[PDB]
Amino acid sequence: IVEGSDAEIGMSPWQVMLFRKSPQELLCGASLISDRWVLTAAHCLLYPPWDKNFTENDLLVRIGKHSRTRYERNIEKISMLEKIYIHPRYNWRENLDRDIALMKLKKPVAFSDYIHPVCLPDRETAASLLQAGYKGRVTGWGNLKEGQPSVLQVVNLPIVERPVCKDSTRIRITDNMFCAGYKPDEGKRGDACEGDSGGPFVMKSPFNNRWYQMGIVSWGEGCDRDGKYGFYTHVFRLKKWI
Amino acid sequence: DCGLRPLFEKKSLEDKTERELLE
Amino acid sequence: XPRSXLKYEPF
Repeated sequence: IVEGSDAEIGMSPWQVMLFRKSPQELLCGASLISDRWVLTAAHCLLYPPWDKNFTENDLLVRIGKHSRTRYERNIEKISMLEKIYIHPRYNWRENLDRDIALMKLKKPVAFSDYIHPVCLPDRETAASLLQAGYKGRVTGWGNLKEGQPSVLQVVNLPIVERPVCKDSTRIRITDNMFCAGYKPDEGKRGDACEGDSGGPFVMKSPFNNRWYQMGIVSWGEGCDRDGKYGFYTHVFRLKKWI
Repeated sequence: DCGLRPLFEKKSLEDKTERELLE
Repeated sequence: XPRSXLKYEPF
């Protein structure tokens, strides 16, 4: 992640890697919203314009994930999908709207100190927080600058005034997409970059001091420019579909 | 049990940056 | 959209 710091053992038992078999590689990131379910970015799985499309077959998934390279032996978990679920009003054509998808693990993952779920909002929770200025941590082993960490990368970002988020871009945004990251003036940087994608936007609830997945890494044209913020997915509006 | 980090919350740790989250 | 911009693949 642009302008970030290295993660800690246990600090996000909810992160999984989107690692195809061959070119045996890492394509994205995901979250454990179950004992046997996983959700993530949409494009991250079906992007025509840059010919892509996968299947359970294609890829295999991985958990317990501190090191980005290694073989997390007896602390790392892994299984391959049993079926992918894209979301029917997806706009890879338009702006990468309802950038979401879920993957029913062919097999169930039993938890531990490294693999532990996340919960999803309620208009309530999704209301206290989802507010200008209130920050969120976004993780992943993406692109250190606009080369790749050896370990996990954690940033913190404040929401942004819905308007200001509009004239950051030039792409037409929907009440479904939410934009994070500090300002030009603010004097401080951060951003989740290449491969940060499909990553969680976990926010902490002061009420029940629970960890609440507020978003999903969708886009941004860049990697920490004095003038734009990244854009993520409303884990919520879409809380219906999920 | 979800949202409950077994190496922090689950038994009182608070990660180096969480508290920056808090304000 | 994803990677990227400022409709070309990676890099």
